[PDB]
Amino acid sequence: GPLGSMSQSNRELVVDFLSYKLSQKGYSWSQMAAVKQALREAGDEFELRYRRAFSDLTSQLHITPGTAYQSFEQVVNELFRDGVNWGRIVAFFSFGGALCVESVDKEMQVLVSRIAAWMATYLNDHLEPWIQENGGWDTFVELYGNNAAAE
Amino acid sequence: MSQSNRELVVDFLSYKLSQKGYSWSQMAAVKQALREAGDEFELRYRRAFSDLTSQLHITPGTAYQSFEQVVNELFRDGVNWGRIVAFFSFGGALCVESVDKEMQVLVSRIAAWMATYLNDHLEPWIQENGGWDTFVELYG
Amino acid sequence: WAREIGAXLRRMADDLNAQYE
Amino acid sequence: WAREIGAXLRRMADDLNAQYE
Repeated sequence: GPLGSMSQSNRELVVDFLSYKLSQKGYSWSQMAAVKQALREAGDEFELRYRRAFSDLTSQLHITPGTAYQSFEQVVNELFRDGVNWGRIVAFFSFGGALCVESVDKEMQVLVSRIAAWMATYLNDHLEPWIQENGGWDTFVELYGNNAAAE
Repeated sequence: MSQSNRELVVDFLSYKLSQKGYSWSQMAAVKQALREAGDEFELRYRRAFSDLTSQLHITPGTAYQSFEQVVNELFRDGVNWGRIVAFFSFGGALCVESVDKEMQVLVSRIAAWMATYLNDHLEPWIQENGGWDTFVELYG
Repeated sequence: WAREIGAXLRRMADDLNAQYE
Repeated sequence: WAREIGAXLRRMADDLNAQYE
């Protein structure tokens, strides 16, 4: 099953386009789609809230394939040092995203799937119990996806 | 779930990558290309498009008939990338209208009509013209 | 109606297809 | 270091979270 244009699910394409259009009007295709979209938005919001500072911070990390995991691990353990909230979770996502773009920028593309895998492991191992206890991703949707920032 | 979380991670990274002109995968590239082509079409034609979509009368019992009539006319003499984008944008406006009218039961249905139509009538032309890659390259 | 929407989408699409070509 | 960038993400995260929660 080599991936390509002819293995590409038409359903998946449609669902993804419709989720987008629905969300632009404050609607959603499904809870999964609403979680994804609220995450994208929260991410943008987080990155734009300290546009320069967030960028200047991530830029301070000088990633190479040989140092990437140890830097990832220190930042994330510290980020959740004294607990979890949805804000930190958004920051966790945005940080991983920044790391991926920088990896590609420096021709370190191999790091993209490793980062994604380190993120998934951290989520499923560390974060999932907290998320589940706190009423699931449905709580994030309600809090962030269905509310605007106080200001 | 745990595959839930992995899908969330992929979607988010796909999105950050695309914002910089990179792609997680061909599929991610196609999705993002489509979302932005849909935006450009809807903004480009905002008044005309919005006025067309107000010309339609939707009920749960007849929406499928209206969808077939719009779409078969859209593609009456064949297929091109422009028409494919109009097809998606139309589907998207039909879903939004449906929710505005408290007819959310239609949304999953509209998705199925579209996927089926893509499958049967559009995909052969797409693959004949180089595949979704051709679309990513011209529609950025 | 619906068919004469599809014809005035087909206006929009062919004249996008002639931007994107 | 990476811990004191981690602690000044956690600045940004809590002062986002204190917008929402």
